[PDB]
Amino acid sequence: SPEFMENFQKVEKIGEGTYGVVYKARNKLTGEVVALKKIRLDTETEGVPSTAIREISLLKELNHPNIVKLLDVIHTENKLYLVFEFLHQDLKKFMDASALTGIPLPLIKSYLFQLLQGLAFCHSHRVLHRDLKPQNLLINTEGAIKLADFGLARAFGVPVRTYTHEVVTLWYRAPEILLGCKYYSTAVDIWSLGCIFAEMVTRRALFPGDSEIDQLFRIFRTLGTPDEVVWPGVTSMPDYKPSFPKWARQDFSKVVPPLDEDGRSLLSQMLHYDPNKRISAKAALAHPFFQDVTKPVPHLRL
Ligand SMILES: O=S(=O)(O)c1cccc2cccc(Nc3ccccc3)c12
Ligand SMILES: O=S(=O)(O)c1cccc2cccc(Nc3ccccc3)c12
Repeated sequence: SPEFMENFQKVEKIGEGTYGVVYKARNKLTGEVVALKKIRLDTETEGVPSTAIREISLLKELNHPNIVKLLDVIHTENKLYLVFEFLHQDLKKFMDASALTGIPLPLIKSYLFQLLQGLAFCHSHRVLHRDLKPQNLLINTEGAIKLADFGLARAFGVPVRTYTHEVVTLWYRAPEILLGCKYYSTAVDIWSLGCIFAEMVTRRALFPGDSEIDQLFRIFRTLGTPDEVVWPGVTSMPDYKPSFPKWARQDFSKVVPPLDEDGRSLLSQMLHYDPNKRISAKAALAHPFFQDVTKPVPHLRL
C-alpha cells in the first residue's frame, strides 16, 4: 500500500545533509521510526539528465549492510520524500564525543574495514560515493557504520538544491580532482577514506583547507609536492602549475603518531598520489592491518 506523508509524524530534526534537513519521523501505521529526507525537484529545464537518472537508479539497486537502507520514495507535488531506516548518530558526532580519549583502535579498525566493504561493493557496481566525510557516515548501536549522503546530485547535475548549511567538502577531496583531471576514478573514494582513517587516529582533520589551492598546498606540505617520478603525468594535469612550491614529504611518525608500521603501510597506500597506484577497496580489505579486526559496539550516551 502506498505511503503518504500524512502517515508520518515528525519527531525532531536529526541533521541537514547536502539535501536540506533530515527529520526523525514516526510511521503512524506501524509505529516504526524512520529518517526522512526532503528533496525539492526542479522542472526548471524539462527534467533530470538521463545519465543522472541512470546513476540514481544504480544507487537504488544497492543493498548492503554498509549502505544506509532506502525503504521507500514518496512523490508529492514537485517534491520527493526519501524514507530511510532511522540511525541519527554519525562518525563526526561520535568523534567529537570521543574527543577527550579518542575512538579506541579496535573500533577504528572495525569502522574502516566496514567502510571498505561498503565501498568495494559500490565500486564493483559502478557506483562512487564522491563526497565521503565523517558527517556522511552513520552508525548504529550494534557497531555497524554505513555510507550515506552520496555526492550524486552535484556530480551529474541533478535538478535539486544542495548544501543547506555550508561546506567543508574540500578536506577529503582527492588531488587528481583538485588538479582538474578530465576523468577521475573509484580511487577518489579511497583517498577520502584514507583522510578519514588519519582523522579518527589523530582526532583532527588531516588537510583542513579553505580553498582548492590551499587544499592542494596542505596536501603537498605533508606528502611532498608530487613530481613525474612519484606521479607520472602530474605535471601535465589541467591545473598543475610549475610555480607550485616544492615541499619534501613528512614522516608518518609525525603525521599520524599513534600508528605502527601496519597502519602506516595501509595509510600510505590509501594516500598514494597516483590514482593508478592507490590501493583499491577490495585489496585494502586483505591488508595485514585487518588481521585482528572485530566488531566492537560504540559507547553512545545521547
Ligand atoms: O527515481 S526516484 O526513486 O524517484 C528518486 C530517488 C531518489 C532521489 C531522486 C532524485 C531526483 C529524481 C528522482 N527521480 C524522480 C523520477 C521521476 C519523477 C521525480 C523524481 C529520485
Ligand atoms: O540520500 S543518500 O544518503 O545519498 C542515498 C543513500 C542510499 C540510497 C540512495 C538511493 C537513491 C538516492 C539517494 N540519495 C539521493 C538523494 C537526492 C538526489 C540524488 C541521490 C540515496
